[PDB]
Amino acid sequence: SALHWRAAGAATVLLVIVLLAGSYLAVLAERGAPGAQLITYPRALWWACETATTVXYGDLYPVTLWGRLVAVVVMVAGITSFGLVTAALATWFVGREQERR
Amino acid sequence: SALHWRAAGAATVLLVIVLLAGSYLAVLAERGAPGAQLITYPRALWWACETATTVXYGDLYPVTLWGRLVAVVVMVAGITSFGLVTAALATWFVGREQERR
Amino acid sequence: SALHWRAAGAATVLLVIVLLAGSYLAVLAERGAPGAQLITYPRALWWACETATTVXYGDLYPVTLWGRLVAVVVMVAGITSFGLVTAALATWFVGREQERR
Amino acid sequence: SALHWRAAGAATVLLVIVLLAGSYLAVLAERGAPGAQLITYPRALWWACETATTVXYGDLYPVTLWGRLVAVVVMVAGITSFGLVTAALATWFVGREQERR
Amino acid sequence: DILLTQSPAILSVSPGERVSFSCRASQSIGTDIHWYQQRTNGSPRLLIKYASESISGIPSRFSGSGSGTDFTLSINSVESEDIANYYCQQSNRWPFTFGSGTKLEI
Amino acid sequence: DILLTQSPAILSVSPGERVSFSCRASQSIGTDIHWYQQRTNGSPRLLIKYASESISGIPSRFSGSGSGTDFTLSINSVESEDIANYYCQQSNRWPFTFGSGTKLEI
Ligand SMILES: CCCCCCCCCCCCCC(=O)O[C@@H](CO)COC(=O)CCCCCCCC
Ligand SMILES: CCCCCCCCCCCCCC(=O)O[C@@H](CO)COC(=O)CCCCCCCC
Ligand SMILES: CCCCCCCCCCCCCC(=O)O[C@@H](CO)COC(=O)CCCCCCCC
Ligand SMILES: CCCCCCCCCCCCCC(=O)O[C@@H](CO)COC(=O)CCCCCCCC
Ligand SMILES: [K+]
Ligand SMILES: [K+]
Ligand SMILES: [K+]
Ligand SMILES: [K+]
Ligand SMILES: [K+]
Repeated sequence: SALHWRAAGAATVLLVIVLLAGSYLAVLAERGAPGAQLITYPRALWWACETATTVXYGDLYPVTLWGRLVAVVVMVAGITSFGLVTAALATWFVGREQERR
Repeated sequence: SALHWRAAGAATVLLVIVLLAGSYLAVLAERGAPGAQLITYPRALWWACETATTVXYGDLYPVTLWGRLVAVVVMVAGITSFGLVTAALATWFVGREQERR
Repeated sequence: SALHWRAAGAATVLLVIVLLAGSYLAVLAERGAPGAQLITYPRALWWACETATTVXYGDLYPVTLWGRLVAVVVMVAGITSFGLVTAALATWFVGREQERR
Repeated sequence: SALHWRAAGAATVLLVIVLLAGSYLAVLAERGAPGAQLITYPRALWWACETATTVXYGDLYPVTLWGRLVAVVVMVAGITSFGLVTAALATWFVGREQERR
Repeated sequence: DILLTQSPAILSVSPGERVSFSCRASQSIGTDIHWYQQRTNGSPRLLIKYASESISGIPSRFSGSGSGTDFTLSINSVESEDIANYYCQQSNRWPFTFGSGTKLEI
Repeated sequence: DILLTQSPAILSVSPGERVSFSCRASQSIGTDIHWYQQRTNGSPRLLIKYASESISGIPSRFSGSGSGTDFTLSINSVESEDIANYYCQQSNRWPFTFGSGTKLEI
């Protein structure tokens, strides 16, 4: 279909991948750092979900260099994909209004 | 009226529904989990409001699997609706500028 | 000038007003509630700023019904204004590209 | 290339600058305030990154007047740049759809 | 690192009575506590996970409760086969750590 | 301001034995603790940073552990050159502060 939809869908699929990879990689980077809490996979997936959406409750977060980098990748992927859905909707609404007018 | 406005309005009404349902369902999922704080309806409605807007102070959050899922639904509904209002405004501004030009 | 710019500017000015009013009103609503921390004006202005931007560190937040309502007004005003600037930029970029093409 | 891309790219480069400057300036403003935690550069860079994205975990935040101001500058720069990328994408998608139609 | 305190070190109960083992953490760890049973010359065996979740194959007699810093492992009506050492283990923060242990004596 | 307590003030170990210095913070400071060695008439020397990170040029014998409020500096098999005063220092919150010190005696 139209490019924007292809870009929006693609940057959902990619986001889901980043959530799983970002969840597996955060546990890998954080174990070994005394005091770290992002160390088991289930809560790490929850952590990534609340990071990508930018809600960030503060119940869990990375304390190591690599865990933080992973965090930045998760943030950008989520923000980027949401900005791509908004842009795709605007295109659909704009192109659609050109008709109603 | 124009599609975008119909979509923006609709994804306000839907959001208000998710806030109430998301508030009732979080209490249902969280009671029974030792240590949980999202267990009375008034503060749960406040919790959902700060989740949907993505502010997330960290004063309240789900610790169970289902409460978290509900949380993800509340997040997407809020983010989605805000992205639909921004897209509707852009359409109104764009279509409106085509005139001024 | 063009509508969108008039709407973007207007929903900056309005935001600054909400930040000051939202800061004065939160102190009014929160004093009297045992345990409340949003009770002096300087930090309350900082609180509103981090709420409107949706960053929400969790260092300060309302615990009363009215303080929370004020919080919701501050959130919507900030999110709304940012969505109006993004929409205004898209209109300027779109209308501007129609030329380059 | 097209204006929007020039504006999006520019408000990436500028953001990276604000992240480094905002990180150096927060340490400068916060040292001297008893209780402050935003006092070493590495974690301050992490702090700025989570502020600009609006995730705000609450693990670190400014307690002084100037550190907070810096925080507001970091917030606006991040939010502004993300709103400029979304607007640039919409322009690319919109202009691109005019073709497919 | 989180210190898990198990006291008393030895517990004596009459056959059929209800016994309770205590585990205290040096800081709040939610419900991230797990219990193991180790009989003489045997390897540890998972009894209860996440403070109160049951494992399959484990007698219904065993139960756990608590959250935060205080945790309890309970046995409704103890019997001879329950004679062993009991250990708690937390997974809230790295590194995982074990309590010192409580011996069940009948 | 964070108070760093170093106790005991003096430690006596036999040559080659394993010794451990303790540092307790008045509040949680993650792993933002650093250790220094100061010999008689000498200036302080960085031994371990961030609770457990090694510095180049420092004997492998030296190691550190801990997080939160409790920290330990360990020396596997002490020798004569280790006779000195030992100080911890935190950088979690302003202002930086030093523990009172422990003297190593053989
Ligand atoms: C190696 C790749 C790892 C990728 C991440 C996989 C994580 C594990 C699966 C998730 C949950 C398993 C449940 C469990 O056994 O834990 C529950 C025990 O009470 C509590 O769950 C939790 O409290 C975590 C909730 C996470 C919710 C995430 C919602 C995302 C939309
Ligand atoms: C079964 C469906 C449940 C749906 C949710 C219903 C929640 C209950 C109604 C809300 C408040 C009642 C007040 C009360 O008795 O509590 C106050 C006691 O001091 C404090 O209020 C609170 O501190 C909570 C504030 C919540 C503010 C939400 C703002 C949303 C725009
Ligand atoms: C009645 C209407 C009230 C409206 C709000 C007015 C608030 C008071 C003025 C603000 C600061 C005064 C400084 C002071 O005496 O406090 C400082 C003492 O160390 C610390 O400041 C603080 O730590 C608060 C910082 C707030 C930063 C806000 C940045 C907004 C862009
Ligand atoms: C004067 C200008 C200052 C500008 C900021 C510079 C900050 C210092 C460089 C950053 C890290 C050095 C590592 C180190 O020695 O610290 C590590 C010790 O374990 C832990 O790192 C940390 O835990 C901080 C992680 C920060 C991640 C930021 C990710 C941004 C995409
Ligand atoms: K946010
Ligand atoms: K946030
Ligand atoms: K937050
Ligand atoms: K918090
Ligand atoms: K928070």
